[PDB]
Amino acid sequence: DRLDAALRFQQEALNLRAQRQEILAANIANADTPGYQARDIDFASELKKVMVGVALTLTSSHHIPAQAVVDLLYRVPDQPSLDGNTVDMDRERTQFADNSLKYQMGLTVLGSQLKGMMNVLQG
Amino acid sequence: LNIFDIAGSALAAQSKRLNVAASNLANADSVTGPDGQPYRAKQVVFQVDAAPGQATGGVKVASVIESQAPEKLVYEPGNPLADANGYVKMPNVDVVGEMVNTMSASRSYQANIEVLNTVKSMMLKTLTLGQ
Amino acid sequence: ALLNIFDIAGSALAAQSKRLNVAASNLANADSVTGPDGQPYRAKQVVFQVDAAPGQATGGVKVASVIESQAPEKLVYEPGNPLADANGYVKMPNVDVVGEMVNTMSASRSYQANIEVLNTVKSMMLKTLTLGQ
Amino acid sequence: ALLNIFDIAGSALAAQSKRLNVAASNLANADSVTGPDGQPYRAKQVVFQVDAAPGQATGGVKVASVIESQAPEKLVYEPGNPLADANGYVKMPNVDVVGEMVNTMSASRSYQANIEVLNTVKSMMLKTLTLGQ
Amino acid sequence: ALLNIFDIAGSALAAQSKRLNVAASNLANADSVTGPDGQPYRAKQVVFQVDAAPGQATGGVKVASVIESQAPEKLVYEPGNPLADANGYVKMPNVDVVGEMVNTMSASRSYQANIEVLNTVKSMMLKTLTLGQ
Amino acid sequence: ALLNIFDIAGSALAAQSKRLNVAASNLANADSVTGPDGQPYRAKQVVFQVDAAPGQATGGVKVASVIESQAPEKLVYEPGNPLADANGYVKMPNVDVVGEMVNTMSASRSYQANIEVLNTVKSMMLKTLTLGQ
Amino acid sequence: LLNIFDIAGSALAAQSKRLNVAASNLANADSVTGPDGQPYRAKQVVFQVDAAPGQATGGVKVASVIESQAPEKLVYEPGNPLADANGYVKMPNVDVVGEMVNTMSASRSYQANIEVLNTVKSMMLKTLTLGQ
Amino acid sequence: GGVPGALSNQPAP
Amino acid sequence: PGGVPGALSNQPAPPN
Amino acid sequence: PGGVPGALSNQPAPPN
Amino acid sequence: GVPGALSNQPAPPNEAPIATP
Amino acid sequence: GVPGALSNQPAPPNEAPIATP
Amino acid sequence: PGGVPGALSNQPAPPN
Amino acid sequence: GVPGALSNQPAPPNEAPIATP
Amino acid sequence: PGGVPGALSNQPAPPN
Amino acid sequence: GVPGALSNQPAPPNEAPIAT
Amino acid sequence: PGGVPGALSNQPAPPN
Amino acid sequence: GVPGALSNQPAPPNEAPIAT
Amino acid sequence: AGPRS
Amino acid sequence: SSLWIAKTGLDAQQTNMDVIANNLANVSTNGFKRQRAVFEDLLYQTIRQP
Repeated sequence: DRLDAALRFQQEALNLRAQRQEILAANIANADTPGYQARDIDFASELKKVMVGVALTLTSSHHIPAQAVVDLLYRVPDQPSLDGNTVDMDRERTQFADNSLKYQMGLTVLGSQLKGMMNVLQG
Repeated sequence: LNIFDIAGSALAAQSKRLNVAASNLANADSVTGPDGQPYRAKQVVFQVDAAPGQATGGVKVASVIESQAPEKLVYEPGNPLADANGYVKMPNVDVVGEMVNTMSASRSYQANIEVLNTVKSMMLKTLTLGQ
Repeated sequence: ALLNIFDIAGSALAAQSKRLNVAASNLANADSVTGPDGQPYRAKQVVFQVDAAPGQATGGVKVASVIESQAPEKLVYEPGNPLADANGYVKMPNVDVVGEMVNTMSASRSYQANIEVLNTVKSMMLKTLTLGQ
Repeated sequence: ALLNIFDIAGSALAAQSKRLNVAASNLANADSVTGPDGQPYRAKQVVFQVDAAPGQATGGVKVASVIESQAPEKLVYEPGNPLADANGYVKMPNVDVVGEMVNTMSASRSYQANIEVLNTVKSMMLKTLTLGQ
Repeated sequence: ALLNIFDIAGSALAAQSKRLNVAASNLANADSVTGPDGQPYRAKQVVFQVDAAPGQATGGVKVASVIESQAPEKLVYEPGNPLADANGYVKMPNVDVVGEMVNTMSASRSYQANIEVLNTVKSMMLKTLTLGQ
Repeated sequence: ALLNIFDIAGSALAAQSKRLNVAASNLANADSVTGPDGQPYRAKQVVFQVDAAPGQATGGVKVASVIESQAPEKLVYEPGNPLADANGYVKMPNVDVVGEMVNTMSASRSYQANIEVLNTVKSMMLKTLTLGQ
Repeated sequence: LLNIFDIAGSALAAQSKRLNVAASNLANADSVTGPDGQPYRAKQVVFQVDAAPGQATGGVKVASVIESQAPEKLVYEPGNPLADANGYVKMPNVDVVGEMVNTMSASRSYQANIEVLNTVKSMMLKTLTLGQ
Repeated sequence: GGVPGALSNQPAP
Repeated sequence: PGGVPGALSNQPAPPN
Repeated sequence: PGGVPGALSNQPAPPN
Repeated sequence: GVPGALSNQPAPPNEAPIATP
Repeated sequence: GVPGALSNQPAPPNEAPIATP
Repeated sequence: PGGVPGALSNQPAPPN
Repeated sequence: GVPGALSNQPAPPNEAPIATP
Repeated sequence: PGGVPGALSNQPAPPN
Repeated sequence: GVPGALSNQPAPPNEAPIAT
Repeated sequence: PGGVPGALSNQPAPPN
Repeated sequence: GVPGALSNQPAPPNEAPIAT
Repeated sequence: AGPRS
Repeated sequence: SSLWIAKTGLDAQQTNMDVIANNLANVSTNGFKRQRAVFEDLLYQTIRQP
């Protein structure tokens, strides 16, 4: 559908921001686990990958339709801890706040696009 | 929505660690338990809780273990609890370590609280989308 | 990735954290006689550089490396120690106490100032997004 | 001519953002000692001018250039640090922390005021588009 | 006058403001030795009672009068004081400091509660006007 | 009448207020020697139960009664006290001051939590009122 | 322009002027000299009703800024160049508590006037949709 | 131009 | 008319 | 497989 | 390279021995 | 003169004399 | 119907 | 009745005796 | 069902 | 099961004895 | 002619 | 001129010297 | 039977 | 800022304290000359000329 193509980029950006938000909050929650590595995703590359499949064929009514079913990069440690935990509070707190801001911005842009498509139709 | 589970698990784990630290502080000078054995200091074990296969997730307290650190020996031969040499086993609680654990658990608790507040606000605002 | 103000203030927070860590490690090892091997502990220093950046006018703070101080190591006459030299002077670290407390206080106040800057900017950040809707 | 308010307030927002960024960069490097070229960090400040071409009555605001702040470099006596002077006078930036914090607050407030201007102007443009209907 | 709940909550606000003023006056003059007439400062107290004259049981709050306390005044021995009596005793206020502090805090809290009541009543009356569009 | 969560949170607020009042009474008279009839002041506690109605172990809290601690009263030695027994021992309250402080703090935080619950439910149902806009 | 708008704007200006005077006084609690060498005499604003064409009710205008007539404080520093023949240097009569309370009350009045102006603007916005 | 804005992406990426 | 607002007026003064 | 948090894992102990 | 960058490799374990091996 | 009401006559000017006369 | 609202009515007193 | 409910009669007067008769 | 909340039910007591 | 899961059977009562 | 905004132009400048 | 009024002539540049 | 369900 | 100014002050008094401790430790040494520490203020900063 052409409607999907217009809203594909913002929807994928919003979903990627939510996933990275979950990853950052997991990093915050597991700050005290000894031996836990701080993981993160490269937002731009994954957004390229998602923006850039074959539903199995259903011959009749009984035939069952096809059933549907990101890469994590390690953060470079800054300070060496003794328990092997590489999670840094300041870095991930700033990243968490930034991701929240960008999620809000994506919501704003997507809502503006939908509202414009709506006022085009209203009459 | 998984972030609520992650942060709630983090809050529960930090509460458990704080309770263990409080128990260690309370019985630093304790002599005996309900039986004749001394008070072995407690420590929680943190693990990464990922029920699905995506590597990471929240923190979970797998177990509460008694530190294998050696038991302090005090010379008290008149105590019925003393062994053949007249020594009594007193706990090996690290006072400074437990106070630092209390404060660090409190700070991590607040950080998770702030995360929950922020994401709750974002999830409330996403329902407004285009309306 | 990060917004420019976010990157600058977060780099400031990380740099102040590194300076505080160096000060704390020095204060812990104030009385250490031998290190991992047998050599005396040397007081560490952290050097702040300004992130050059394409803008240059605006840039945060980075830390190139943690250097080891070059000051006369304290000599204490203990000939019985295995680490005493021919003359018998064991080497104690050159960690000064007053300087490290002053460094801790200054790092804490810079950390809090950058935190306040981020807190101030945030409200404007969230209020920017209401311009379109 | 309500459309020109878009340009005026957008220029004002950009200029205030640049001023806030410069102030934050100065604040985050108050404790720096070295630059990318080895020179001490010099506190920098923006210059505000009326964004009016010759013959234009009143416009927004624009950042002409970024200039080094005029203040004596803060001399510190540390002739043990690898960076030093002939007499051991380490040069530290002349950042006045109170001034930078007040500048950040002022920039944030002016930014928010310009956002309000833009919001009410857009509301008026929509009305006007609903003139006869 | 003030509709209904408006009048009730306004009366409550005025009465609690008067009570807090009395408490502040008592706290300020806890150590006053004399007044303009040469008489000691006696602690003042307001009298609260309902005002439901047109055939009601509930009508709000009004301050009937301000009355001076009859608790015995504090006698201090000072024979050189011009205000001392035949035995050399000077009368000093019977203010209860802890009582006046608690009165200040309680008056502030109930004043705030009445503010919240009036604001809510306004909200509800504002929505009422949109009954059936 | 109060509906659901409003009833639950109101019951919780009332019972927490009762608990705090009992704690304040215990902490205030922790040193009282006699009551009005000559008997000692025995520490009071509240008894919490689950409203339940008949078939719902899912209700608020309700204070069934205020019990009086039957723990033995502290004994002090005062043969001159009229209230002393034949052995010269005067009974004194069995109040645990640390326990009363902790109970006051706990009633306070639980009171605040139930206030927050009530506010959230009120907002939720106010927004429910506009279902379908 | 609009009456209530004129009233609220004039009152905002007056309260801002009072706040600025109080802040300047608080800054100069310990000042010992000015440019000419005279002591800093504390400033206080004078409020007057702005109802020139509006009978007895109107906005508030700041008539003037006047030096307070409270006696100047005196400090015995005979080595100070500003000391007179008796050796007393004149220091300002700024009352710290009064200035702090003035700042707080001016802030509260400023906020009240802003809320009044907002409510009035909303009322006219709703008046603009009469009969529709 | 020479100065990037505060609300711009890391000029230093 | 009016006088100095705030601290100076709401302070007791000698009669004059 | 993270271990004990806090005090025990932040003390220098010989490996085993 | 820079502290806070992104790499595809986990950091080596953080061992701190008490004596030289 | 009930407080909070409206009266035709203006309120008398208040005075706070420090001594008696 | 009412009295002093505060300290002077919440303290025990001998009877009249 | 239960606390917080509605009754048909007023509550009895509240009095705190300093010393019982 | 329930009992005293807080102090009297959160201390070690002899069996009875 | 999991410390915070849902079961249909009530948790056994917990008692703290002075001595065993 | 504009100038430097904020701290520099709101602090008492040198005479010349 | 009354503050807040309109005049066709600009206000003079103001200065705050330290020493006369 | 334990905690059967 | 003032912090380092006062830190330099603290460092000078500690130096003086070390000098005094050295002098007092060598009371019984034969042929010892007492050490006396003198201090100097570093460069004055001129911000605005008179």
